[PDB]
Amino acid sequence: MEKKTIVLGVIGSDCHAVGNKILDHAFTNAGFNVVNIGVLSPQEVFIKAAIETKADAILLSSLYGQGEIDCKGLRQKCDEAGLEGILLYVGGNIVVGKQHWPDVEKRFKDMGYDRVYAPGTPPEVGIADLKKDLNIE
Repeated sequence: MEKKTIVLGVIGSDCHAVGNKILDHAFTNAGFNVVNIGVLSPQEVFIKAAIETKADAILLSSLYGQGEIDCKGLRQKCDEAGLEGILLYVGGNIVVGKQHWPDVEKRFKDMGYDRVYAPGTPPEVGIADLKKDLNIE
């Protein structure tokens, strides 16, 4: 028996000396096995980093980086991995707006798992959401 094993790649948030809505009730205020792995690097190196980050959740809170984010980048890895419990989520970003229309990301959303949560999403963004796609893994 164990808790979940979620991660968020690239750069998410850490309300320590930032102050956000991430540790509201859950994310890590729950007690999950959360890792916050750094920026985008080689997907073959993120594959090795997936051995460790064999996290059923990997919300790559990407601020525009890697092959169409870690969508074409790491989800292609996820595909040629096994896409077992590994749900690929996205987030972060800056100037969005066109993140509630793109039938392309939303293509890979219903086509995989690649959902996205950027500032505008609930106070427990891709948290209760990575849990959605974990409950729809």
